[PDB]
Amino acid sequence: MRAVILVGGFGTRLRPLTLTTPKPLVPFCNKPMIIHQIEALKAVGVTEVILAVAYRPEAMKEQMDEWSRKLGVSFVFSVEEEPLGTAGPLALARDILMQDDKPFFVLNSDVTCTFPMQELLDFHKAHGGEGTIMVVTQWEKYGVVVYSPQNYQIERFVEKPSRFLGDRINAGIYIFNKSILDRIPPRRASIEKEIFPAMAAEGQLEGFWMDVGQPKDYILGMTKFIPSLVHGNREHTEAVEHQRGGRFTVIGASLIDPSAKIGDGAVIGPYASIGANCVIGESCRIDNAAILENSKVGKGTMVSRSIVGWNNRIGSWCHIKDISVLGDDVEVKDGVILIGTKVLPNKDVGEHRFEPGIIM
Amino acid sequence: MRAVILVGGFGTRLRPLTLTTPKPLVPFCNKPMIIHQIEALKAVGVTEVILAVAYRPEAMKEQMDEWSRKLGVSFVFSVEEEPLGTAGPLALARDILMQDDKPFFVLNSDVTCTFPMQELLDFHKAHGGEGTIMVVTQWEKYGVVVYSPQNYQIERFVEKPSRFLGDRINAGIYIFNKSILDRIPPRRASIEKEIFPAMAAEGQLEGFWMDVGQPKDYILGMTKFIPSLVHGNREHTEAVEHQRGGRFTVIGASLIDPSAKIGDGAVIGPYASIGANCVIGESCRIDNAAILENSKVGKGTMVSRSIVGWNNRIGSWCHIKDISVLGDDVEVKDGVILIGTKVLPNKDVGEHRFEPGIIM
Ligand SMILES: Nc1nc2c(ncn2[C@@H]2O[C@H](COP(=O)(O)OP(=O)(O)O[C@H]3O[C@H](CO)[C@@H](O)[C@H](O)[C@@H]3O)[C@@H](O)[C@H]2O)c(=O)[nH]1
Ligand SMILES: Nc1nc2c(ncn2[C@@H]2O[C@H](COP(=O)(O)OP(=O)(O)O[C@H]3O[C@H](CO)[C@@H](O)[C@H](O)[C@@H]3O)[C@@H](O)[C@H]2O)c(=O)[nH]1
Ligand SMILES: [Mg+2]
Ligand SMILES: [Mg+2]
Repeated sequence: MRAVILVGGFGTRLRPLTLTTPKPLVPFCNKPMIIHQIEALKAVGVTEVILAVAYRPEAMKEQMDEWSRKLGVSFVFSVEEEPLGTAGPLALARDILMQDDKPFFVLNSDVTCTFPMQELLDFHKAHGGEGTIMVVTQWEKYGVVVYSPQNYQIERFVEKPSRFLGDRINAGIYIFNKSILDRIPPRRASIEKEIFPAMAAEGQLEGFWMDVGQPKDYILGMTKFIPSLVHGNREHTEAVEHQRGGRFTVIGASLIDPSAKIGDGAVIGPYASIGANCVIGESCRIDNAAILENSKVGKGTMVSRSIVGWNNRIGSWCHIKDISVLGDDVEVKDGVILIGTKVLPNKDVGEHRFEPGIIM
Repeated sequence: MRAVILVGGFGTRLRPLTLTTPKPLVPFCNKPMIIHQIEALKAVGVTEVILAVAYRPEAMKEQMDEWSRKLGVSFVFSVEEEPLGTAGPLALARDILMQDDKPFFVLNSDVTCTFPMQELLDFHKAHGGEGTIMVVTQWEKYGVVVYSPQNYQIERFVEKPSRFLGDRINAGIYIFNKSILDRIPPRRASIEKEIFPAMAAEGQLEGFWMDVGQPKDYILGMTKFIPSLVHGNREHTEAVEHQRGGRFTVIGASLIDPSAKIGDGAVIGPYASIGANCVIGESCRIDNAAILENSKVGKGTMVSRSIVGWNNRIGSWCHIKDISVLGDDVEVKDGVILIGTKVLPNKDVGEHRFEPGIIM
């Protein structure tokens, strides 16, 4: 009946875009990352969502703007504990307890997946069935390796192993009972306080899954996510939007906000997202690139596999390719080629950069 | 009544384009380099032009194609003497003498200028007044430094001085009397056999001038030459051609052959030349670039300050910038960025190149 969406975190990996807005609130395709999870939780039977915000408590205004659909008015913060925020639910053990006794969800704010949230009870094992499903299944460099046999047990939990194999990792979605919040409230920073060795069956995905918290991970997660959204979002059959401005062609599926304007002959490539009020030039090429909001693009740029931040002003014949994240209010002069260079907010780029790097 | 246009030479400096056609026959703006000089000679009083062709005697067919206007049928070659071809006029001393006794012009085939060819006799000093006029006035690295006082005498003649100052250099256009061809015919290779120390008067440019024999020199000479052509060729007032295909905008003056096709929204930049039968994409940018013939360009490329050879097929969203000469029948894949890379004929480019170099 309640969920704990961990939103407090510096967002160091997605740095060029998180210098302006918290990582939960940077849009993924056309909505903020937390909004997808909040919509899934609205689909399942919960009403109140509590947020543990630490990095930037000024997300309250944006949440109130998005507060119309769901009652997510709850907001708690005293002092920076941890981006992982194990004490997050523990610091708010009183609110979860006295209102209701039902199990409470715990989710990361930078995770995208099918979001099952099944109405099936799954009362023999809470987190084992959900989160990382048992047949997740990717590189072991990031995320915790989970060793689970066919009988849904867990005995090992290593956050960042050096080389331990175990391609299965947690999806980042957890469901806990009221005993967990009362089990280990250490009152300080800790990492998820998983004491799974002690027990099995109590207390503690088939679909795409991606930890959308890094630029390349952002692009790959968008690539995996856009095809799965064709069933429900706006249902001219090549993509979600094919006629918004003039006459443009689309290759593959793409998400284009009806408020955007597209020039004559632009080629919106596979798995691309165009934000609200965005303007796209005559003969652009948006190949697996995300344009956030209010950005303007000249005639003939090819922004490919990169991210264009809010209120940008891209030049006329630029190349923004590889993994190059542009910050807020970044203006790029005509003919500038950016390849894997991250630009901090409020900068003007007039020089070419053929190697990965950072622009202050 | 006769002229000797030196056309025999390997064209090593303009190599990527001269591997297919001799340097005289590579088009400058819309016509071969020799054709401008032949037209100027036709403007002045002369009928027969003799060519000393060494590198490729296959230029005969193209000359016969251009033979309609002028009687340039003469062609002489026995064995490779020199690209400078001092023995050129000397090896054909019999034809110039017996036919006529009038002074004969001598020109380089890679020189562009105002081409005065004044009908004034200027018989007090033949080459002093013409060629390098005395007030040429450029770098001393290339060309011979000519030291001329206000009385029009030549004393020193050093082909490639190390550091001798003397910004004045010869224009490359010479006029000689019948004594020169009978003075020193050594029957072998030599360098212009200039014996100016012996004589001062009659023994033998106020305008733009450029030795168009190098890629960067080609671009700069085209830049200096197109504005001077606005008076004569085709006299919508921004450039020579402004409406040939769809609706495109032009910045500055440019030469576009009526046989070409231009897309909707292309921006033909300052001092650009488009060849016959060439096709330009929807939103290209032709900035100080020359398209030779039959080349096709996709939607949104920016070919800037570079040369695109015959029968090319440029990709859709390329960037051919800096001084990057493309050879005959070179195909470039979409999104390829070429910066100062010369491509030999009959090659396919699919990889980026951010540094000057050669593509085999
Ligand atoms: N940096 C950041 N982290 C946040 C934020 N909001 C919440 N977090 C939480 O910070 C935690 C760790 O930061 P991440 O970079 O997001 O996770 P990670 O360290 O790459 O790995 C963690 O997430 C995996 C999910 O893919 C999980 O394996 C597990 O949470 C792991 O500790 C996550 O649990 C996430 O909920 C934010 O705005 N910024
Ligand atoms: N390489 C080449 N040279 C040719 C060709 N046809 C004629 N030539 C003659 O080859 C001579 C020297 O080669 P260039 O590269 O054209 O001249 P340069 O060595 O840069 O300098 C010469 O030209 C200057 C005019 O700018 C003059 O200073 C003088 O001719 C000097 O030797 C020039 O006189 C030119 O007429 C050709 O197809 N290729
Ligand atoms: Mg994460
Ligand atoms: Mg020359």
